[PDB]
Amino acid sequence: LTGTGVLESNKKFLPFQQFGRDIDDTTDAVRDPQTLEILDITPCSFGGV
Amino acid sequence: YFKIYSKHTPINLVRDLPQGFSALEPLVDLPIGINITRFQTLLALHRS
Ligand SMILES: *[C@@H]1O[C@H](CO)[C@@H](O)[C@H](O)[C@H]1NC(C)=O
Repeated sequence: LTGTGVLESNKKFLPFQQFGRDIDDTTDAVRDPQTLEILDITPCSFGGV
Repeated sequence: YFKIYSKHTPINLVRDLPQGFSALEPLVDLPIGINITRFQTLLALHRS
């Protein structure tokens, strides 16, 4: 799974659950392998100039 | 793939299924790759 964003979260993931999805269906959180921690994925700052 | 989903619920109803909602969590995913059309329940006898 490839992507760009800033990686702590307070979302209580269930043991089967690995990643998380927002209303838009874009991934918002992921569970990292090796360490099993849950990292919140927030999109990098963008906007109009 | 054989997907088994499970949920354990404490109930106190005597005879039938309680009326309510409980979402089943996924328990295991098995890569068995076989044809299944029939199934059997396994029980335990009580002997005295
Ligand atoms: C390797 O990953 C598994 C699960 O992906 C984890 O249980 C284990 O602790 C990891 N080992 C190391 C040395 O990171």
